[PDB]
Amino acid sequence: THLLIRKLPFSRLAREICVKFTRGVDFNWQAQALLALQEAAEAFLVHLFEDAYLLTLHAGRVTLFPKDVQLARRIRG
Amino acid sequence: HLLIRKLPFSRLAREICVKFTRGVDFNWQAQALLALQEAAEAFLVHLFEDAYLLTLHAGRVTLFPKDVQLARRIRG
Amino acid sequence: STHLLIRKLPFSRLAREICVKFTRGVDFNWQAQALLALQEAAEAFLVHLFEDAYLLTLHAGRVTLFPKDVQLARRIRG
Amino acid sequence: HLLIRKLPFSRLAREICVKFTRGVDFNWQAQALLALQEAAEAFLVHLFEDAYLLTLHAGRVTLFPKDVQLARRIRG
Amino acid sequence: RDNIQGITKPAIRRLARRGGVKRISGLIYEETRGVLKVFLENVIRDAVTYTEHAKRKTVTAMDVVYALKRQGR
Amino acid sequence: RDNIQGITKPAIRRLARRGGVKRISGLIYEETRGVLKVFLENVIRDAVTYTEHAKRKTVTAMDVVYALKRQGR
Amino acid sequence: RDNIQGITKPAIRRLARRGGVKRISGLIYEETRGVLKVFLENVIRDAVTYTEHAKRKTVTAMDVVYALKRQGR
Amino acid sequence: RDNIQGITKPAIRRLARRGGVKRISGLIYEETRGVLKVFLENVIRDAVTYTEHAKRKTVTAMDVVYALKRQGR
DNA sequence: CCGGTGCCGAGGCCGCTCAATTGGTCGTAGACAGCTCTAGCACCGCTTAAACGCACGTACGCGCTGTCCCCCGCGTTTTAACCGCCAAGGGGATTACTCCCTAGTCTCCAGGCACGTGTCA
DNA sequence: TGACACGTGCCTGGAGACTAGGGAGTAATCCCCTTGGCGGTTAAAACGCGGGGGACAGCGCGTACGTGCGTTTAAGCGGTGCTAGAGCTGTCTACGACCAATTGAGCGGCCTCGGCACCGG
Repeated sequence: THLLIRKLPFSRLAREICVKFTRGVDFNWQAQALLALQEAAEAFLVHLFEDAYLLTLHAGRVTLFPKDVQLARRIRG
Repeated sequence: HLLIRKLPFSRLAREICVKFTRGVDFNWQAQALLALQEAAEAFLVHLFEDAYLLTLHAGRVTLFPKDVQLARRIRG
Repeated sequence: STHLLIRKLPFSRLAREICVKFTRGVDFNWQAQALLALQEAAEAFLVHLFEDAYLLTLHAGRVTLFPKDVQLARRIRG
Repeated sequence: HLLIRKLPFSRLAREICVKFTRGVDFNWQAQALLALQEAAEAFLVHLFEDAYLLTLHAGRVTLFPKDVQLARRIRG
Repeated sequence: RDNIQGITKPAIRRLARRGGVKRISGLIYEETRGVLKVFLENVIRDAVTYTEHAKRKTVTAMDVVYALKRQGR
Repeated sequence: RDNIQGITKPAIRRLARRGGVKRISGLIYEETRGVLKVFLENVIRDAVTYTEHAKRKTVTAMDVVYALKRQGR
Repeated sequence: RDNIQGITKPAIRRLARRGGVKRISGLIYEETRGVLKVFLENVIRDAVTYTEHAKRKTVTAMDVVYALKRQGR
Repeated sequence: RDNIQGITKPAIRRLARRGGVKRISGLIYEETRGVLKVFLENVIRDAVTYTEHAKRKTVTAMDVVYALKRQGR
């Protein structure tokens, strides 16, 4: 249940996107906030991989492709 | 522009209403029956479209039931 | 995963016996497709119950399923 | 006779209503708020006794969050 | 006949044509019928509940619209 | 022999394997048999009621489907 | 203060006492608050939908009863 | 380096391992990075709106929770 | 009208897994064919959408009434937040143990079939 | 009256039961620190009187508004027999692309400090 993405790169990326949305104005991020955001992104990516692997096993192939994730996203909506 | 015949779908909708109302048969307005039939049509068409997206992905031309089932599983 | 895990003839025998028990001596013709559907459903329910009971067994330190691990699962589920 | 206070739960229910009404807040009939609070407290009590069934079976005496989570998973 | 069977095979084929599918397996019709029944069951259950809330005996178009809203996205 | 014993130990083991369990206590088989019997009793009771409602003497697949619907979720 | 914290720790402790639990972890309170919020969200959403169906501006006890029926068993 | 590249290939592989996948194409990493960026953009946008609505300079955990609620189911 | 909380940047250490390179191998897209199954042509039944009257249950809008929601004060009130002491226990480690995992073999049977027989709306 | 289920019979591989082997997860225990439970306290949000104000739910009634029906029909539509051909699936193959493993090391995480940004009692 631990994070598999290291906390500092993900913190960098999150702060970068918050910078983009705020025209560069820096809104400080609490530790629990970044922790929850990383938890949610991790869970979302894991569920997307379980869906893309459902696609892959439906296609008979054993390896994910750039296609099985795009199709999982398209079908999920 | 209804693809399913009107009276069979009316029969089925009233059957299910009798199921859920425990014996009491509600008067179904024609507007309600058409809205329900249009919604069911659109839902089935979208499900077929997603199932064909699955089947073409799996290197086939005929959609089997297992990919309608997989589409339903993915959509949630 | 789809193939039936229980032998068809003993389960059909048990289904017919339980059918006799309720109507008190009336033998109903049991359509073979009804037997197949009932067996599919019974096996699916059993597999799901074992899944939840193993979720309960994983909670405690043990790795082996017990009777109470199923009884508590049935009590919690309903 | 309810354990949770009337006014905090009232305020929380009103906030959750505003969430789902796009900012317009409906007047809550006091009897409706009372019934909702009774239902919430009964659900919480049942969840707690299920979680204690789970934790007693785990060899422990103190309730844990994972106990409630597993109870929620098993129930549905 | 059974009442679910009134939604005939050519109707499912036409719906599938509108969905853009070119070829159709024989078992899909039966599966589709089951799926449709499930959908209808859910929607109609909600519609009837709304009808009971409105203290009416006639399911209205608004009942169906609310059922569909609360059922599908 | 008793009729419940025809569902042998390896069948319950295979069902348990499909349920993802790695190890199995000796008493579970007996308990599981009881559980299954209870389930069957309920489902079959509902199926038979439907059969009597349909004024038939042959339990159909639809009878079982309705029993399962009205019994489990 | 935030509004979810108004359901104080001793209230959750009392609910737990009614549930028969003798000892309580510090984190359960936070988790319970989340669970309760989820429950309320669902129930209130359904209640408000019913209110809109009735063309009313006041949520009534009947709205809540119907929401509870359609949400929990 | 680019800041999006700090989420290295082994991290995506580990997430995929948790997702149960046995083999991984070389291009998936790039696609996954794009997908993740999109997700983060959406969530963070909502979080910041909540923060600006409260007229504060600190993104709290509750802001993130609200963003997640309003973004995913 | 200043203040406690928290982030950004920096100095600096460990640590531990990141990238690359090797080998092994594998599994999958293309090709090829038997099968099969299916979309369509053509016939014949069929049953359904709309049109007549026809009566009729009742949905909805309008109006009147009360009635409880929202509001605040406010006296009380009572118990939540906090702190500190007491002690129950979660669990990590330790030691014993016993009973269920493999599994080959002797033995029972599932069912595929082939048949005959009785049964019901 | 015609399609569908129930009891006999074979047998052949497919499966059920036993014990030989054993080891590894299951059961009982100690203490160490953690961390809930309880004694004191006060005030700060809760909760009933009480005026008060009224927006709005609930109920009654009229009216036409849409439901269900008797009956047709015919004509577009459905069930079906047969057919030609196009795809599913079973199988061979071979080669680009993956997984395991080790080695230099490069960035994360913990440790700590200087600096300010800021809604707020």
